[PDB]
Amino acid sequence: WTAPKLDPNTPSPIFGGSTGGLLRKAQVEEFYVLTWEAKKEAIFEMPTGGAAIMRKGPNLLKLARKEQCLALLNTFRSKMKLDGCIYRVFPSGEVQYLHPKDGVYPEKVNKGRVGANQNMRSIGKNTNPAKIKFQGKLGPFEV
Amino acid sequence: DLKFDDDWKKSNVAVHLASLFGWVIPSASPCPAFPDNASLFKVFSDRISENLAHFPTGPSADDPIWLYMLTWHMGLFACMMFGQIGVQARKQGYFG
Amino acid sequence: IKTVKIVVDRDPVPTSFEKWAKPGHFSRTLAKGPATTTWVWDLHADAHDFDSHTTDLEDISRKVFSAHFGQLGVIFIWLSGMYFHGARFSNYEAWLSDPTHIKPSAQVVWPIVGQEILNGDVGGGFQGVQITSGFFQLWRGSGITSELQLYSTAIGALICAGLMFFAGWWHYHKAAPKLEWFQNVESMMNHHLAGLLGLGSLAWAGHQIHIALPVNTLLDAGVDPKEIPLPHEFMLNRALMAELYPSFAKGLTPFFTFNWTEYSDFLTFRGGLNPVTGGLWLTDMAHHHLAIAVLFLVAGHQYRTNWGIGHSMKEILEAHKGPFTGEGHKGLYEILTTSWHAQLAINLALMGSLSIIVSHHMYSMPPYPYLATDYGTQLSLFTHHMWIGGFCICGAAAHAAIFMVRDYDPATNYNNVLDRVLRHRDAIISHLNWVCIFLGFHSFGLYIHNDTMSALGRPQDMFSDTAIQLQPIFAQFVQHTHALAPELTAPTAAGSTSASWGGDIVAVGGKIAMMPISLGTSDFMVHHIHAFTIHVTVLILLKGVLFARSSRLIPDKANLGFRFPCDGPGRGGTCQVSAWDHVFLGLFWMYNSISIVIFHFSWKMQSDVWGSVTGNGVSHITGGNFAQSANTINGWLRDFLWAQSSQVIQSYGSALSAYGLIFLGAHFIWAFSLMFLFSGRGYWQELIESIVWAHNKLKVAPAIQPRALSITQGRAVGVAHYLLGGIATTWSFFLARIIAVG
Amino acid sequence: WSIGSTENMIVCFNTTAILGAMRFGLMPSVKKNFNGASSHTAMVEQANAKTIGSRDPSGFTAVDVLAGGSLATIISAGEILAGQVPY
Amino acid sequence: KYGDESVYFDLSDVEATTGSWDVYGVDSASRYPEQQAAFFEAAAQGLGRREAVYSVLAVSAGLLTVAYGVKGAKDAKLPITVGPQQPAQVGPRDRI
Amino acid sequence: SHAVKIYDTCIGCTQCVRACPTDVLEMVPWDGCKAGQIASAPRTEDCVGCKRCEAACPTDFLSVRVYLGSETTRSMGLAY
Amino acid sequence: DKVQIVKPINGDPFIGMLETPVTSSPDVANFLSNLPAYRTGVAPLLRGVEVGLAHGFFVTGPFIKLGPLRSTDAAELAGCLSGAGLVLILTACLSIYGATAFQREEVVGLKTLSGRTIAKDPLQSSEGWASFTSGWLVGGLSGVAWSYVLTQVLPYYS
Ligand code: CLA
Ligand code: CLA
Ligand code: CLA
Ligand code: CLA
Ligand code: CLA
Ligand SMILES: CC1=C(/C=C/C(C)=C/C=C/C(C)=C/C=C/C=C(C)/C=C/C=C(C)/C=C/C2=C(C)CCCC2(C)C)C(C)(C)CCC1
Ligand SMILES: CC1=C(C/C=C(\C)CCC[C@H](C)CCC[C@H](C)CCCC(C)C)C(=O)c2ccccc2C1=O
Ligand code: SF4
Ligand code: SF4
Repeated sequence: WTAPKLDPNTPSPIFGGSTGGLLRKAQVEEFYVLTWEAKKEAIFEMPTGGAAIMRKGPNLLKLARKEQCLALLNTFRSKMKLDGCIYRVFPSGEVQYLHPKDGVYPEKVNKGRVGANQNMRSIGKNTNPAKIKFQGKLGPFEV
Repeated sequence: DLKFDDDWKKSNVAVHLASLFGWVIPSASPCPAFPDNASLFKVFSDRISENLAHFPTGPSADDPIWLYMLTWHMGLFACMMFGQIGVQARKQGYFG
Repeated sequence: IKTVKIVVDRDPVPTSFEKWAKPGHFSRTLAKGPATTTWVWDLHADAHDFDSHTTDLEDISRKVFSAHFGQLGVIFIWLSGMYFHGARFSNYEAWLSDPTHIKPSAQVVWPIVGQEILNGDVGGGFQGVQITSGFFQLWRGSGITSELQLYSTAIGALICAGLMFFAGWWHYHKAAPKLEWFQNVESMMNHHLAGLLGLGSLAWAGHQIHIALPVNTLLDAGVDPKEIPLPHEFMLNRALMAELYPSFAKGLTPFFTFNWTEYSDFLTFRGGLNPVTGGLWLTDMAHHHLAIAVLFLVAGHQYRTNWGIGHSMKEILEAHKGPFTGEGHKGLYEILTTSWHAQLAINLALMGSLSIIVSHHMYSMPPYPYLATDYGTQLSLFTHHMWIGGFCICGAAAHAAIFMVRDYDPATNYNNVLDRVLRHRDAIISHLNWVCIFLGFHSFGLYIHNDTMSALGRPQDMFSDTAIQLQPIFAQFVQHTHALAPELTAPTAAGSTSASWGGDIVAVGGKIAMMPISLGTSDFMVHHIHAFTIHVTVLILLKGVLFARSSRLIPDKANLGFRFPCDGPGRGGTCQVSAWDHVFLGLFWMYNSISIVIFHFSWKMQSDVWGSVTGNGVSHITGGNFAQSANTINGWLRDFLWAQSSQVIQSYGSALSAYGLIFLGAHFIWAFSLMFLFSGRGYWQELIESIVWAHNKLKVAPAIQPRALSITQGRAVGVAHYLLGGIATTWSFFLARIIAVG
Repeated sequence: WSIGSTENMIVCFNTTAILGAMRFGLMPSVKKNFNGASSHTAMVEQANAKTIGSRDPSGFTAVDVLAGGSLATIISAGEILAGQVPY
Repeated sequence: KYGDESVYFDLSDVEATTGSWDVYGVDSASRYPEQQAAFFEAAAQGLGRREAVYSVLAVSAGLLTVAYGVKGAKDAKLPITVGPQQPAQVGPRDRI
Repeated sequence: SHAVKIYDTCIGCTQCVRACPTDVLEMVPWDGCKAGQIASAPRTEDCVGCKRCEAACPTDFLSVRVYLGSETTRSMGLAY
Repeated sequence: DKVQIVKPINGDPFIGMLETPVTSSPDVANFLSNLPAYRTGVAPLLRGVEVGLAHGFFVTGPFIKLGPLRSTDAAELAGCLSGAGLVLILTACLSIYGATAFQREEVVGLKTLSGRTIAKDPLQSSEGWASFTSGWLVGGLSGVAWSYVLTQVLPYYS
C-alpha cells in the first residue's frame, strides 16, 4: 500500500432514484463516496431505501453518511466478498480517502499502526472524578 | 433517459372529446328507473336549471342535484381516466 | 403451470413426549438450558416464531397448519362451553317467553365468600350473571327453543373440537402436507370462496329457510316455544312448512324453472327491522345468505387449478403496471406465496377492518331478535368488535414489518410496486405526519377553543351548533340519499337498510330498537377526531413498516432484526427504532383511538337513539345532551365520564359490584403498566443486584440468575398491562352503566 | 314452464350457443383461452390442459361442457329473472 | 465529467454532484413597472436597514400598547373594559 | 465528538472493530495479550456513540469504553 | 413504449428527491418560477412588496369574519387592525431571520437544471433580506389597508 487509491469518475450503480439520497448537507458540509469492484452484476439494497443494480467492474456511490457507506461495504464484504474503499468529499472539492484508512481493514492487525486512545490499565484503576476536580479534564478516563 | 418528460400528460384532444361525449350520450340515454324515462343527464340538467334561476341561493341540502351530480361526475371521470389509460396503453405495448 | 394435487409425507414426526420433557426444543439457544431468568421469557416469546425455529418453509407451513387446527379446536371448545352454559346454567327458556323484560344470563356463581350477590335478579325465577354476548339473541334467531338443542350442539361442538385437535395431530404427525401443497393459492381461493364461504352461506340459508324462518315466524305470531313444532317436523313435513309460507306447496319447481318470484313470501327484500322483535327480517336474512352463497360460489371458479379455464393470479398481478409504478405488481406473487408473514399482515388488516365493519353494521342493522332492545349486548358487541379490529390492524402492521425485515428480498423486488414505496417513504411519512399534525391541531382546537370560550363566558364564539355551524353536510347528504333509496335508487326494497337514515323510529316494548341518527356539529368534531386518531395510528405503523430495514439514522437496521431495543445512546439516542417499537406506539394510539370511537358510540346512542317511547316523544337515556355538550372536553369529562360513572362507582352491594371491583382493578393495572412504561432496565437490574445480595447472604441464591426484563420485554409488559387496564376499565364502566340504566 | 316455453328456449339457446362458441374457439375453453396469451383478439392453446382427455375431434372436454353449461345457466337466470322483479 | 453515462460525481461540477440546483428560480432582471418600482423604493426608503426596522417595530409596539391601554380597548368595547354593571354575589359561608 | 478508550484487558478478539459501524476502531500490534494485538480508536471523530463495541467486547469488565461528550454532526449521525 | 413518468431529480438517482408531475410539470414549474420569491434577478425589495401585498391582503379576512368583533359593525376595522398587527409581527420575524440566517459563507454555488451557472439570489443575504423585509412591511400594510378599503367599497361584499 504505497499510496491511497485515487478517486476516478467510475460508473454508478443502476438506480431509479429515491427520496433518501443526498440532502443539503452534501452541498454545505460534506458527503461520502463508496467505491467497490464488483465480480458480477447483481442486485443489492441501498442503505437509503430501495434496490439498485451494481455494474460489473468498478462502481461509485455517493451517500450522506459514512455509516451508510460502511454498512453497504460490510454487506458487500460479508455477502459478496468484495473489496471497497470510502472517500469523504467536501463542498470545496477535495476528496479524502477514508476506508480502511490504512489500506488494511482495521479488524486485521497491520504493521505501522500506532495505538490511539489506549489506557494502559484496567477500567477500575481510573482515578475518582473528585481528584481531577477543577481541572481541564474530560473525566477519569482522560487523566 | 432519466430526465423528467415534460409531456407526461400526453393530453390528447381526441381522448378528451371521446371520454366527455361517450359519457354524456349514454348518460343522456333513456333510463326507465327515472320518471318519464328521463336520463341521468336530463334530470341533472333539470336540477341545474331549477337552481340557476336562484343563482346566489345555493341548492337546498335535500335537493336531488347533489346525488345526480355525484352519480354523473363519477361516470364522467371514470370515462376520462379509463379512456386516457386505454389510449396510452394501446399506443404503448401494454395490449398489442 | 404446476398441477394442483394432494401431496403428503407419511409419518414425518413420531408422536412422543420426549420434547415435552425438554423445554425449548424448537430453538438452539433455548435448547441448551436456562442460564438466566431471561430464558423463560425468551422461551415464551419465540414459542410461535416458527420462522426463527426452522429455515425450511415446508416445516413452517406444517406447523402453521396444525397450529390453526389447534386454534380451531380451542374455538370449538369455547363454543361448546357457551352452548353448554346456555343449557344448564342459564334462563334461556324463561327469556324466550319474556325477552323484553328478562335479562339474559348464562353464568351462575358458586355461593362461597359472599360472591353469591353477583347472581343478579335477571328474571324468570332465576339468578346469575347477566350476559352481554348476545348469545341468547343468536340462539333465538337460529330457531333454538329448548335447552336440549343447546346441549346437543354443545356436545357436537366438543366432538368437533376433539376432531379439530385430531386433524392437527394427523396433519403434523401422520399426513403433513408438502410445501407445494400449501402454495396452491389458486385452489385455496377456489375452495375458500366456493366451498367455505359459498357452501357455508348456502347451508346457513337453508337452515334459516327451513328451521329458523318457521320457528321465528311462530314466535313472532306469539306461539309458545314449547308448543312450536320441532325443526325436523318443518324441514321434512312440507305441508307444515307450506302452512306458514304457501310457496312451499310448489316444491322446487319454481327454483329449477327460474320462477323464483313465487318464493317471494319467504325470500324478501323488505329492509328495515321487524317491529315485534326489533331485528332484521329473517326472510331478508335468508335471501341475503342465499345470494351471498351464489355470489361466492360463482366467484370461487375464478382461478385456474387443474383445467385450463380460470385465472393465474401471478399473471393478473404482473399485467397490472403503469407509468407511475414501474414494473407494477410484479414479484408480489412470490412475496405472498413464499412468506407467511406477508399473508398474515394482509389477512389481519382485512380481518380487523372487517370486525370494525361488523360492529358498525350490527348496531345500525340489528340482525337478531330482541338485540337492539337489549342495549347492553348491543354496546358490548360494538365495543368488542371495535377492539378486536384495532388489535388485528396493529398485528397486521407488525407482521408487515416482520415480513419487511425477514422475508423481503431486494433481488426479487427491483422496480415493483413495493420497492418504489420504499424509494419514497420519506415523502409518504412526511405527508402523513403533516396530515396528522393538521388534523390534530384543527380538531383539538375545535374542542380546546370551545373549552376556552365557554370558560371565558363566550358561548357565541364557540363551535357549537348555535354559534358556529360546522355541519357535516356530506354525511347528512349520504343519510338523505339512503333514506330515499327505497323510492328511486333501490325501488324493489320495501324499506331502507337501517332506520338510522331517517323516519319511522323503531320501538319494541317501549324501548327503541332503532332510531334515525342525526349528525350535528358535535358529530363533525368527533368524526374528525376519529380521523385524526386513525391517521396518527397509521403514521406510526406505516413508519415502522417502511423504515423497518433502514433509515437515515440507522442504515444497517435490517440485520439488527425486527425486534431489537435500540442501537445505543449514540446519534443523539436511538431508542425505540425497531419496527416492533413502532407497533408498540402504534398499539398505544390504536387503543387511544378505539377509546374515542366507543365513547362516541356510547354517548351518541344513549343521548340520541336509545331510550323509551311513552307516547309523548322519546325519553332518551341521557336526554339528548350530546349535541350541546360533546363539543367540549369538559362536556365529555362531566356529562359522559363523570355523569355515567355513577352506575359503576355506586354498584357496590348489588350484582354490578363485580363491575365496580373490575373498574378499580383495571385502573390499578393501567397505573401498574405505567411502571414498566416510564422506567428502564438498568435501574431494575441494579435493584435485582441488591436483592440477589440479600438472597446470597442467606444462601437462597437461585441457580437461574435473576435478571431484569429485557428492554423490549419491558415495553411489551408496559403496553400489555396498559391496554388491559384501559380496556377493562372501559369494559366495567360500559357494562355497569348500560346494565343498570337498561 | 314446458318444452318450447320461452324460458326453456332461452336456456337451450344459451347453452347451445356457449358450447358451440368454446368448441370452435370463439370462447375461452379448457384447451384454449387467454392464459399466457398476447392480446385481446387472440387466445392460445393451453399446454397444461392440452390432451387432458376427450373423444371429440376438436378436443372438447367434460370440464368444457360443465363450464359452458354453468355459464349458460347463469346467463339464462339473469335474462329470465329480468322482468320477474316486482318494482 | 458529470454529463457522462452513469456518472454523477465531478469535482469540477461540485454543484451538480451535491445537488445544489436552482429548481424554479429565474434571473430576469425586471418584472415590475419601473415607476412602480421607484414608488415602492421610496415608500421603504429608510426601512431598508435592519436596525431601522428594529426601531420602527419598537416604537410601533410602544404606541400600539399605549393606545390599546388608553383608547383602543375601550373603542373595541371589550367586556373587560366595560364594568361588571351587575349586582355582586356572595360565596358560601356568606363570604363576599 | 465522543471519547473511546481502549484498556489493557483487551484480548485482541477484534469484535469491537468488526462491530463498529463507522470505522473508528482498529487493531494494532501489541505484546500485552496472547493474541498479539490491541484495539485503538484513531478515528474518534467518527464515533456516533452506538456502543456496539462495548456490546461485542467479551472481557469483563469491558476493554473498550465509549464516553459520550460533545455532540457534532457526525456524532449525531445526521444525514442533514 | 412503456413510458415511465417519475424520474430522479435532474437524472441523478443519488440525491434525495424525485421529479414527479407535481414537481416538474411544465404548468407547475411555470407558475412557481413566475412567483416573486423565485425572481432572483429582481430586487428583493419589490419581491417583498408583492409578497407583503398578497399576504397582508388575505390574512385580514380571517380576523374580519371570525374575530371577536365579527358580529359588530366594527368587524372590518377590528379585522384590519388585527391584520396590520400580524403584519408587524411577521416583519419582526423577518428582521430576526435576516439578522441570524445569513451568517455563513455557503461556498458551494448554484446552477439551473439545464446546468447553467447562475449567481446567488441577492434576497439570500443579510442586506438583501433587510430590503425584502422592508418591502414586506410596506406591502403588508398597503394590502391590509386595501382589504379595509374593499370591505368598505366592494358592492357584493357582506
Ligand atoms: C370446500 C373446501 C374447503 C373448506 C371448507 C376449507 C375450510 C377451511 N380452511 Mg381450507 N383449504 C382447502 C379447502 C377448503 N378449506 C384446500 C383445497 C386447501 C389446499 C390448497 C386448503 C388449505 C388451507 C390452509 C393452508 C389452511 C386452511 C384453513 C381453513 C379453515 C380456516 C378457518 C375458518 O374459516 O374456520 C371455518 C370453520 C369451520 C368451517 C368449522 C369446521 C372446520 C372443518 C375443518 C371444515 C372442513 C373442511 C375440510 C376441507 C373438509 C373435510 C375434509 C377432510 C375430511 C379431509 C377453514 C376451516 C386454515 C386453518 O384454519 O387450518 C385448519 C389453514 O391454515 N385451508
Ligand atoms: C344447503 C342448504 C339446504 C338444504 C340442505 C336444503 C334441504 C332441503 N330443502 Mg331447501 N332450500 C334451500 C337450501 C337448503 N335446503 C334454499 C337456499 C332454498 C331457496 C331456493 C330452498 C328452498 C326449498 C323449497 C322451496 C323446498 C326445499 C325443500 C328441501 C328438502 C327437499 C330435499 C329433496 O328431496 O331434494 C332432493 C334431494 C336429494 C335427491 C338428495 C338425497 C340424496 C341422499 C342423501 C343420498 C344418500 C344415499 C346413500 C349413498 C345410500 C342410502 C343408504 C344409507 C342412508 C344407509 C330438503 C330437506 C323442499 C321441502 O320439502 O321443504 C320442506 C321444498 O319444497 N327447499
Ligand atoms: C392471526 C393472528 C396472529 C398470528 C398468527 C400471530 C403470530 C405471531 N406473532 Mg403477531 N400479532 C397479532 C396477531 C397474530 N400474531 C396481533 C393482533 C398483534 C397486535 C397485538 C400482534 C403483534 C405482534 C408483535 C408485536 C410480535 C408478534 C409476533 C408474533 C410471532 C410470535 C408469537 C409468539 O410466540 O408469542 C407467544 C405469545 C405471547 C408471548 C403473548 C402472551 C399473551 C399477551 C401478554 C397477551 C395476553 C392478553 C390477555 C388476552 C389478557 C388476559 C391475561 C390474563 C391471564 C390476566 C408469531 C409469528 C412476534 C414476532 O417475533 O414475530 C415474528 C412479535 O414481536 N405479533
Ligand atoms: C394529550 C396528550 C398528548 C398530546 C397533546 C399529543 C400530541 C401529539 N402527539 Mg403524542 N402521545 C401521547 C399524548 C399526547 N400527544 C401519549 C401519551 C402517547 C403514547 C406514547 C403518544 C404517542 C405519540 C406518537 C408515537 C406520535 C404522537 C404524535 C403526536 C402529534 C399528533 C398531531 C397532533 O395532535 O396535532 C398537533 C398537536 C396537537 C393538536 C397537540 C395539542 C396542542 C393544542 C391544540 C394547542 C395549540 C396551540 C396553542 C394555542 C399554543 C400556542 C400558544 C402557547 C405558546 C402559549 C402531537 C404533537 C404523532 C406525531 O408527532 O406526528 C404528527 C406521533 O407520531 N404521539
Ligand atoms: C386550529 C384550531 C382552532 C381553530 C380552527 C380556531 C378558530 C378560531 N378561534 Mg380559537 N383557539 C384554539 C384553536 C382554534 N381556534 C386554541 C387551541 C386556543 C387556545 C386556548 C384558541 C383560543 C382562541 C381565542 C382566545 C379566541 C379564538 C378565536 C378564534 C376565531 C378567530 C381566530 C383568528 O383570528 O384567526 C386568524 C387566522 C389566520 C390569520 C389564518 C388562518 C389560517 C388560514 C385560513 C389557512 C389557510 C391555508 C390555505 C388553505 C392554503 C392554501 C394554499 C394555496 C394558496 C396554494 C376562530 C373561530 C377568537 C374569537 O373569539 O373568535 C370566535 C378569540 O378571541 N380562539
Ligand atoms: C352434439 C353432440 C352430442 C350432443 C351434445 C350435447 C347436446 C351436449 C350437451 C351438454 C349440456 C346441455 C350440458 C349442460 C350442463 C349444465 C350445467 C353444468 C349446469 C350448471 C348449473 C349451475 C352451476 C347453476 C348454478 C345456479 C344455481 C344452482 C341456482 C343459482 C343460480 C345459478 C345459475 C348460478 C353427442 C354427445 C350426442 C355426440 C357428440 C356430438
Ligand atoms: C418492575 C420492572 C422490572 C422488574 C420485574 C422483575 C424482573 C420480574 C417480574 C416478577 C415476576 C413475577 C418474577 C417471576 C416469579 C417466579 C415465576 C416465581 C414463582 C412465583 C411465586 C411467588 C408464587 C423490570 O425488569 C423492567 C425492565 C424494563 C422496563 C421496566 C421494568 C419494570 O417496570
Ligand atoms: S476491546 Fe473488547 S473486543 Fe475490541 S478487541 Fe479488546 S477485547 Fe476484543
Ligand atoms: S460507539 Fe459505535 S461508533 Fe463509536 S466506536 Fe463504539 S461502535 Fe464504533
